[PDB]
Order: sequence, then structure tokens, then C-alpha cells
Amino acid sequence: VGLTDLTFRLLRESFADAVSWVAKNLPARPAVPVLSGVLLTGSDNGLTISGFDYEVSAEAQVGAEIVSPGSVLVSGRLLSDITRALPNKPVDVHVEGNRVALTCGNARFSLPTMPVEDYPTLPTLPEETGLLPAELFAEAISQVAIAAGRDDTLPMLTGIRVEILGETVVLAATDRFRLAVRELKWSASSPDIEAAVLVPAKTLAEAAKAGIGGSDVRLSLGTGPGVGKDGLLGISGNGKRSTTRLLDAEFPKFRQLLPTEHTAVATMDVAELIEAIKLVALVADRGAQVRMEFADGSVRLSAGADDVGRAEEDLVVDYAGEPLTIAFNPTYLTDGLSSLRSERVSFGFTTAGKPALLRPVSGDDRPVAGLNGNGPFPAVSTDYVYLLMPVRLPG
Amino acid sequence: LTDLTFRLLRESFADAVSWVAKNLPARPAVPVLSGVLLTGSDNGLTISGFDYEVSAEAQVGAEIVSPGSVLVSGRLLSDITRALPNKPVDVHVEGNRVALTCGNARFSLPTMPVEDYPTLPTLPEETGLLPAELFAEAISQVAIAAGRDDTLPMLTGIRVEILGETVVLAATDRFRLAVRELKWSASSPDIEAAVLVPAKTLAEAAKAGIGGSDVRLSLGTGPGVGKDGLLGISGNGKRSTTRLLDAEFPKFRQLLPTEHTAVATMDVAELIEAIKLVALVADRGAQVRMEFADGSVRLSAGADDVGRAEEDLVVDYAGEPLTIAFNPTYLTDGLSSLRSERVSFGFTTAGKPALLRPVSGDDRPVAGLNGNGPFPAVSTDYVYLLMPVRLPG
Repeated sequence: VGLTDLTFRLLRESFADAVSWVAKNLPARPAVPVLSGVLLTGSDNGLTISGFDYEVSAEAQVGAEIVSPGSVLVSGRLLSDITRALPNKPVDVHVEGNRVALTCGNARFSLPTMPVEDYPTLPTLPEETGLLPAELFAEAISQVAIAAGRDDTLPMLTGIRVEILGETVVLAATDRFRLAVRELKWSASSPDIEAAVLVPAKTLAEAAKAGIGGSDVRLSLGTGPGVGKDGLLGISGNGKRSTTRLLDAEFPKFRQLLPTEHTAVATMDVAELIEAIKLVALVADRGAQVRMEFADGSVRLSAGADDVGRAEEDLVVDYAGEPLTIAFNPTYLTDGLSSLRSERVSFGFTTAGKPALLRPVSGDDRPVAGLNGNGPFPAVSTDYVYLLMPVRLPG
Repeated sequence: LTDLTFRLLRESFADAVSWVAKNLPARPAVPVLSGVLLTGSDNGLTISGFDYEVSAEAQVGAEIVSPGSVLVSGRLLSDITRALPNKPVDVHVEGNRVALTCGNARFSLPTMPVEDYPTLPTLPEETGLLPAELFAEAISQVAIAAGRDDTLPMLTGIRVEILGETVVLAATDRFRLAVRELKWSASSPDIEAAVLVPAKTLAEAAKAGIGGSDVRLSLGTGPGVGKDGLLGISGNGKRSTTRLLDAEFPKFRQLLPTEHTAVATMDVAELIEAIKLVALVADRGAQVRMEFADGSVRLSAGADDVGRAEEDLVVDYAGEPLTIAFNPTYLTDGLSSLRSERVSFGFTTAGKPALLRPVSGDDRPVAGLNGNGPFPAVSTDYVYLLMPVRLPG
């Protein structure tokens, strides 16, 4: 259907990219068989590939000499496999009605065709709500996404919380053992904009790589009194764009959970501390736990087991407060430590049954008021925080 | 008096240890066998592993400040040895526990009873030797064609045949035959037996031949090359033994073509890419087909969607038009192994094995109207024989 049949000439380099970006979303085995197709559409002077699985929906637009408009549905994985395995010659697509003739050099393909009238019109895309640099959005989404619950038996934990307080945005995710919070400055579209939504975590992290080009990605939730309404979020920028259906769940109150002051405060090198963790945990005890003895200007981490496999390492910590001994799940620990994206790290303990607080450290800012070992230290502002619960094992 | 203790460079300790755990992997049957055995003596340390089939043993130069031996869990040692800094490592048996120390890293590993470890095999007398890099190349070329399936051994081994001065390697999964011909320096120029060694055990030992620049097979010598039911690869610091396989192996020289009705010659590079591409639509991967005509071949797979792909490339061909079908993996496996610039096919009919062999420089490549009627087999040191394929309706 359409009247004519689609035919075009794309550069392959460009065809292959556009196609993979669309299959990287909506993977899996879609529920209704049709949804496994992608949709190519020639018009104006550009081609648009489109995918849709009812939750997410991607769509790329590449510049291609179309020598005849139309649209066709063709199996999506097959197109992606072929597009990546082809030479680097220009590729000649041409619908011979019911079959797609694909040609690139002396390679010739005859793919079957899916009924382009069972494809259910991918969503529209709410009105722009603001924008921010693409590389910064990526960094910010990775930092927060680690702490998101990967388990499907329970959503809510599976989302990133996006809160907009016009001009600043804050990202937060949590699996119940970690909290990652990122604070951000974007260019809003209505400087009095003010809502908060919950978007599925992977859908969002995936779209943080369609932000390499664009050098400026744009969130589209809605504008004004209808930012919530319109049950979805839209990431656009460069040639790519996507929508993900928002998550209808309430998310931990969460500012309540942060420390106001810390009884102890440490500061060692991230590099060294990671290596030291990956090493003592080899004997870990099914990987369960690593422990940190904090004293004077040194910390001794140590795991050990049912063989009593015992390992320990000592490194120098710029410490302040009374000797403290705390235990962490070693993965949660290194996850947080990778994310700080910094040279060195700063721990903030209340007691040893209460969340440690990791945040980054670049240059000797503070210290400053870190001499008075005998009593509470200030929280101190920061744009990235990782809150890590301490761990317990049974006998 | 005191228990083993020593000082190794880590770089050297880590290598020696991994080489011993790369063999005898899995979950050994008797629990003890999961340990490795460190032994200090003379002025060298030797790690030893053993699983009843294979048995490796590396020897590294280490300042031992006290001789002895201890058994410690093998995977744990390998994990630790690879995760340690680059400082010198201080092992020291505090009897019942091994104290391992490398910088400010300190480990206290448990100890296994070194008297349940069952004395690893002795190693038959040297039978010959050949360059290590050539032995590796030759083992990879022949090993692809070996059957990976355990329901049936025999297909699982490489056939090593020695005809003093020349050795030949052969493996087969029943659909491919790879044969490699080799010149080594024997120990008794009238040496003459043939044995079957498990295929992986041998390919694994083809990487403990990077150093040594000269690896040495030890089956026995004279009238007792067969007897002594095992093979021994040594060289550099490493050495291993593998228990030989007691099976008869396809008669196999019978299966080669004397003459070919057709003979083709195209570029290996182009042909591989072309195969990997048309097989995307392959039909569960089952088959690729080659139409041979004049000076061009058109490969093409297609399916139940009829997913149809095809590509045309230029073949230096000689004989009457032929159309043959191969399993595409078997095909590219063979094609990788030729280790050559270009390839030469040798077809009898189209229900009979093609013959792949390498081509470097215009020695004989069609060479015109030889011609049409039968072509010569032509000697070669590496041959890949690939059965054509059939699918059911």
C-alpha cells in the first residue's frame, strides 16, 4: 500500500548506524510478531527507520537519496545483521513489491516483506521541556544507573527518578542498598518548570549513547501544567530520537536518608582502593563481604572465610575521627567507587550500622575543618553522592 | 627446622602457575586433585598438576631459602597470583597454612595433605624435537577438523604418525579431514610408529611452545615407542604428559583424490567474507552453495522465508561447470587453516569431497587447457578434505 514502491541509495556507513540504534532498543522477542519488523520510510530527501515495542520506540533519520517514496516493513534483526556485514560500498535498496532487493557491490539480497499496515503508529512525542549537553547527560546517567535495581519481580527500584526544579535537574536511582544522586544544570523551556517522573532505567541509559552526536540532547516531557500528563518521556538530538513510557510508581522519599553530619570522615585514593578490594575479595566467602578497620592514618581491609581463606591489605587513609570498623558488599563498594569519576574519594560514616557516604574529591578543598576528631563534621555540598548500606552475614 | 619457603618474581610465579591450571581444569574427580604442588629444592621451584589423564609441571627460577613441598588449592593460587602487584612475592609455609606476601598484601591460604597427592607420571624417553612455532602452527591446522563430541572418542584425537625424519598429523570429525606433513629431528633415524593423542591436551601444549623455540616429543625410543602408554611434550621451562588414546583411526590415505575433474583457485580473504555474508540468511546456518562456471563463482544461501542472498566473485577455474554445496563453517574453518594467500579446490564429482590446499605464487594454477579431462593431485604439506552437504525437504 502507498501507490508507488520505495527505492533509495544510502551510504551503508550511515545506513548501518541508523539501523542498529533502532534495534538496540525494543530487543527481545516482541509479544506480537509484527513488532519484530522495522519500518523504513522514504520521503522529502531523507529516510527514517522506526521501531516500536509498546514500551519504547526509537526512530533514526539519515540523509539518503530517495529516488522513489514509499514505506516497507522488514525483519529488524536480519536487516541489522546484513547492514553490519556489508562492504563499504553504497547500498541500493529497492522494493520489488512484496520483497526488498538489497544491493551493495556484487552482494545481492532478497528479503521478504512484512505487512506495513499492521504496524501500529509509533507515539508522537511530547513538547520540548529542556536540553543539556550530550556528553554530560551520558556521564550523569551512568553514575546514577549502577544503583538501580535490575530485578523485575519489583519495579520502582527499576527506574531512575528524574526531578526537574527548573534550571536544576536531579537524578536518583536505588536498589535498596545503594542510592546514587546526581545534580545537574540544564537550559529549561519555562524557567518555572517543576515536576518529577520515574523512567525505566535501561531505556534511559541506552539513549545516553545516541548522545555522542547532537552535542546537545533534549528531554521532552511536556511543558507548563502538563509535564506529568502525556504519560511518556522523549529523548531527541542529532539524528536519533526515542520515547519511553513512564513508570507509574512512588519512589523513596530519599533526601531524608542523607547524613547532616558525620562522626568520622576518611579520604584515600580511588585507584589504590579498588585494586585492594578486588584483591582481598578473591578469598571473600562466596564474595559476600569485605571489612575496613579504620585507625589513625591507615585502613586495613580484609576478607576471609570457611577455609578461613584470610587475606588483608593495608593502605594509607587521610582519616579524621575515632577508630571505626565497617563492612561492605565488595561489589556495591566498587560500583560506587567507579562512578565518582574522580581522582580520590571521601567517606562519611555516622555509626557502623548506618550508610556510608561516598563523594568525589579533587584538590585539597576540605579538610579545612577536619582537625576536631572529637566531634561531628559538616555534610558539605556535592553534585554526586553514593550512599552505601553496610552489610551483615548469618553464622 | 622449617617447611618450604621462597622468593619468586611474581611475573615468573604467575606464568608458571597458570600454565599448570590451564591443563587439568574442570572439577577433578577426587578432591585432592584440585591442588597444585609446589616443591623447593636445588635452586628452583616446580609447580605440578595432575588429573589422571594429563599432568603438567612448570619449573621457574626462584631463590628458595628453605626446601620442602606443599599442596595448595590450584584455582585460588592462580587467581591470587594474577591479581597481585608486580613486587616480589614471599611464600612461606607456617606449617598447615601458606603465608603469601607481596608488598602490603598478605594472604593466609589453607593447606592440603601433600601425602594424598599420587606421584605424577615419569615421562618416557625423548623421541625427537622440532621448532616450537612450527609445532603450534601445525597443531592448529589439524585440530579444527577433530571431533569435539565425547559420546565418541577416536574422532576426538589427533593421529600422530612418525616415519623417522617426517611426521604426519591427521584429525577428522567424519566431515573434514585435516592432514599436516612435517620435518623434525628424530632420535633414531629409523623410528616408526603411530599413536592417537586427545586433541585438546595437545593444542593446549602448543602454547607452552613460545619459549623453548624447540619443543620435544617423548613417546619412547626404538621398539618401545608405542609401549609406555603416553606422550610427553617438553621445552623451555614447561613440560606435560597426556595418556594416549587406545583407538583405531580411519585408514585415511585411501580417502584422498588421485586426480580431479575440476580445479578452482580464488582469493582466501574475499572468499571468507563472501561466505560469512551470504550465510546470514543461511537457513539455521545449514548450507552455502557454489555455482562454478568459466571464470566466476556465485555463492548463495536462501531459505524458508526464502531469505535469498548471493555474491559473485572471480575464480581462476578449469574444468566443466560444477555446482556444489558446503556447510559454511566447515568451509571457513578449512579456509582459515590454509594459512595462505589464496586457495585451491579439487573436485571430483559433487557428492564427493572437495580438496582444499594452499597456493603461494603461480606454481600451477589451472595453467590453461591442461586440460578439461582429469588434473593431477599435486603434492602438498597441508590438505583439508571437506565433504559436501545435504538437507531434507
